[PDB]
Amino acid sequence: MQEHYQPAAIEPAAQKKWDDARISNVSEDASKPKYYCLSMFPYPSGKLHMGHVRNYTIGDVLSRFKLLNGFNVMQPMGWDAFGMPAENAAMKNNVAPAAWTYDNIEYMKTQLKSLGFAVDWEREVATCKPEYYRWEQWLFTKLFEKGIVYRKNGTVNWDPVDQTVLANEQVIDGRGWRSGALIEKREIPMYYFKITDYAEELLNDLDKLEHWPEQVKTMQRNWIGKSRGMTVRFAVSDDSKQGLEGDYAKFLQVYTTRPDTLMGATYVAVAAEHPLATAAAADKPELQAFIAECKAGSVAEADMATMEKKGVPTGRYVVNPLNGDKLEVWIANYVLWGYGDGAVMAVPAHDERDFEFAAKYNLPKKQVIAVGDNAFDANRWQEWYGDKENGVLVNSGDLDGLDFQTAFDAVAAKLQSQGAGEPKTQYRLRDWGISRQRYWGCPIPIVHCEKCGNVPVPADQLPVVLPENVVPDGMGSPLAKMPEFYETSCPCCGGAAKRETDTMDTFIESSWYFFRYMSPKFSDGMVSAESAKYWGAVDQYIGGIEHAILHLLYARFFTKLMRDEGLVNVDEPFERLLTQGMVVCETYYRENDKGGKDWINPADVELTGLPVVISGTEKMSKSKNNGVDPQELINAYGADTARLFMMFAAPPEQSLEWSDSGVEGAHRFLRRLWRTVYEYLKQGGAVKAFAGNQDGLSKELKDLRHKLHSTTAKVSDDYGRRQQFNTAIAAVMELLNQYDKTDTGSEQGRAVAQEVLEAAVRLLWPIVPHICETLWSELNGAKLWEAGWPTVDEAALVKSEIITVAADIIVVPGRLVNIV
Ligand SMILES: CC(C)C[C@H](N)C(=O)NS(=O)(=O)OC[C@H]1O[C@@H](n2ccc(N)nc2=O)[C@H](O)[C@@H]1O
Ligand SMILES: [Mg+2]
Ligand SMILES: [Zn+2]
Repeated sequence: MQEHYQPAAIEPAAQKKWDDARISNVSEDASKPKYYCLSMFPYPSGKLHMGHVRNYTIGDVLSRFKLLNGFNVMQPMGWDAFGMPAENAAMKNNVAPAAWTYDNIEYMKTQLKSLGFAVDWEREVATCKPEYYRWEQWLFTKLFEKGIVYRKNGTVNWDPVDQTVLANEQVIDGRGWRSGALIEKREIPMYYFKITDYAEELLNDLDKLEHWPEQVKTMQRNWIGKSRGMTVRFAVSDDSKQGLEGDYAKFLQVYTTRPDTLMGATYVAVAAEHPLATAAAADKPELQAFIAECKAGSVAEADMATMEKKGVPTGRYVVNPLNGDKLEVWIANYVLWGYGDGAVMAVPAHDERDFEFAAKYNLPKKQVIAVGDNAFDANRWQEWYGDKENGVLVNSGDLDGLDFQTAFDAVAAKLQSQGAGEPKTQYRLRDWGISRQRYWGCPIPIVHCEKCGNVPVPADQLPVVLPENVVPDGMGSPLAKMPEFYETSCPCCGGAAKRETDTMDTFIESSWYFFRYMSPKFSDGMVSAESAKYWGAVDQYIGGIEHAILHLLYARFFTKLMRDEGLVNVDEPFERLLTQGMVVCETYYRENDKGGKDWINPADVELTGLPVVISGTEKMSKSKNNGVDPQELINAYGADTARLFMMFAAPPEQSLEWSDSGVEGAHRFLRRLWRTVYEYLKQGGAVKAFAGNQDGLSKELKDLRHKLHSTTAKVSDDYGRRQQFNTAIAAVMELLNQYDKTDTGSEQGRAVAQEVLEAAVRLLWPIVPHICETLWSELNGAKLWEAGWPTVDEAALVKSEIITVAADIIVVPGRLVNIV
């Protein structure tokens, strides 16, 4: 054992020792309890980020903890490899996205290996390989036959300068993000998953997930957005039927979740595309213009409520079926065609959006709900205006006095008795559109034939291979310009036919990769039956909150689809979910000649030519050029320091501030750990660790054993139960502090010192395995992973007794107890 801690010496040896042992290469071992720990696999975009290292260290702590506890742990890693970045690099550097993707995969793989993650690299998948994506093409074809996947026209944002389709997130005031040209809205046929057939299932099964953070579950419920409401029909007034045809000339139909307030309706609102808007706009240019601007909008869902609500009166009227009052129809920009009837009623007194809209336009507000003795002011919204549970009806004639549910059913009955309405269940959830007009993605296994239609590719013929010898240009997705790809024969009649050239939403790869890891070389299905039965579901999933809605929903959806096909036998893919925090860092800048700021990367500054300006701390990103390269942290200090800093700086959910002093402190503590073992061995070598009856130990050594087995209990509860790793590390530091202040020089003192150190290096092994593996080998000759996780010695927690009273009519505890 050298005197000085040199991580570049020991970290490669430990990694080779673990790999030669095949500790992380696992099989379907029925004689060991399985544990599947999974971190959200990365985009291979070149280099690991510091947040990558935080995520995968967290995964590795939990994985190593269960390993030391005797679990057969699978911790797989792979590459979410399709997507836009490789096409961007291919337009920048003039290389093939596949060449760029694979070179990044190899580099990032070395990075992960140098960090010592206990990963089964024999289960590695790369989603851009045909061996992977053939199976999602296969699932596509099966669902297409059942109609769960279907084709229908949708509207897209066509950028006419860049010559490709843009998401709403890439449209800024109607203009493409890069080009700057006005977007065109175009209707093209695309493919959809009928995820709405699974709405109630995906909502209800959320209640099974007792170990999910409740905010993730709440976000999923709000996204599915089930509600139980009422269809209500408002008869069109005789004076308003001009230009209307069909049922639109008879009535305006609306959906509402608050039919108990229908006596409170003071106007109604329709979508820009509603027939009443069309009929009203026919002789009114201002309505025509209002409709045009609504159609030309690109309000993304995540911004829908941040949009300013606007409308225009149409001059048409409808009749409330309950009280007969005539309501003017307004066209409103917040009423969305395709969500239900594309038309709503408005009750300004008991709906905040209606309150704000009515206040802007001085539309009337009519109270029909009362709560307690609260004051109703028609000018100031109050939160009790929208209370359902604790409200009573007023100004509603027959319905006065009723609560929410009873008035609901009474309104239902009144409407049904007139044939003017009926109860109705709705979902905000939209079907999942998966067509992308992109090259670097999984081809859609459909062939178009003029006689046979859209036909799925036979399974015998899958994969439809994406040709990798392609360099995107900047004038359409290449596939549409490659007859060598799309020209083919019809698999049903053999005639002249064309392959679909759109590719799949890349969320699709990430919706089932956790099952592929169970048998990533299985050539006869998505996942082998024997492996799916053994591994079951993911026990622990770790990933960022940015994937808590879409990706998790899609993964849960795919799991039920695969279950329904008989490929798996679980309802839910992920049992426990941990959301790790972002990583932040200072920013630096220097003003430029044009009155702006040029952002300086922290690696290119000298702290304390001419200096730059220190600025505000935010998430590491290419936005303000403030990303700290994890590889430089590894080269300077070793993987163990990097791992420790990230786990000590902050609890997992909290954002982690980059800290140069924090890194140095992490390294100093690893130095201290090394010196403590070295000095313990330099005095008189290793001994058998203390065990058994501790009667006759001195108080000082009993107190060290108390602190020791207390620390083991604390750290076990922190790894397993609370998943708070920073407090586990400080608890081991406190143990070493007490050891430092204990004379352990006697025969019994050495035996207790051995016990302390053998436990400490095992307790820290999931955090810093390279140095602990090395120190454990100097202290004990058994395999660390065979010694296993430290066990708590309950006797070491028994305090000495002191009638006689244990350490847990006057009466003073521990001096007397005057019976008076
Ligand atoms: C399951 C699929 C949909 C995952 C998808 N490939 C993805 O997000 N890939 S990824 O490469 O973007 O990130 C992988 C993981 O690492 C975290 N990360 C990353 C970078 C960073 N600077 N800080 C972080 O915390 C990020 O939140 C995520 O949990
Ligand atoms: Mg349960
Ligand atoms: Zn045909």
